[PDB]
Amino acid sequence: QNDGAVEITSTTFESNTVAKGISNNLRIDYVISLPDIFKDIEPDFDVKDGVVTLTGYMIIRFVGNSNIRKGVSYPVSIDLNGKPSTVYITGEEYSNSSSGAQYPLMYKTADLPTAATDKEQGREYYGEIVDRNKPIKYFVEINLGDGVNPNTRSYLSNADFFDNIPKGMALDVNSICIKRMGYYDERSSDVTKDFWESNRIKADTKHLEINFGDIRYERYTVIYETRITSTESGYLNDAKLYYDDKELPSKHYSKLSKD
Repeated sequence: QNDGAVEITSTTFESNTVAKGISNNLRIDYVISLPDIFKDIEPDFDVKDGVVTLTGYMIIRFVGNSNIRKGVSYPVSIDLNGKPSTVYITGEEYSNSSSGAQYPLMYKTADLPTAATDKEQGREYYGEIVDRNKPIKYFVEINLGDGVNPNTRSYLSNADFFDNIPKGMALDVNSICIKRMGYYDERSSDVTKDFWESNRIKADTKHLEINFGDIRYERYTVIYETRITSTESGYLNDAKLYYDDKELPSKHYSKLSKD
């Protein structure tokens, strides 16, 4: 396949199988019709109902759809100055819920270095706050799964996050920042303005409450900042996700250094 300037040498997939929620890509070493089993298509550029107009190469990233069938091949055509050239990817299906719910549904971490403190049986880790006047940035990753396969995520009905901020700390309510990643989505997307505007965030200096509703295999991150108001021995931040008649805590202890 050669038009003149451009000689398409090869056309190869990352995996020659494709499945529901799984990252893949076409790679075209030198208009391209993708079928209805390819959601979330993205590398001039174009995406037009699964049709993509444009010694190097070109990677078109896609993700498999709900309507894939195990064993069935599906065409991707590659039309350059007429002369159309078709290759095939075979559908696959994994029983996703048959993987027993092992991945934690919430972590609460911080933008601090770690020190240890030896205890009667174990070391407690903690965030060392070196500078009392600079703020402490907490992150909270709700429904991560493994962090690459979105089928490792859950369905959480009536999800309602709730953090009591530690005594001697004060939440900057303006610092609150909710990122969202849908099942099919590629990157996080700042949905903070959407959540304030739809009456989901109730937050004073001592409290946080986000009402996510039905988390539908959706990874939410929650970044907020805090400031030291009063000296304490430590600062045990207590996050709590309430989902479908359950409660789940995450905890981040942090202490000031010797100064």
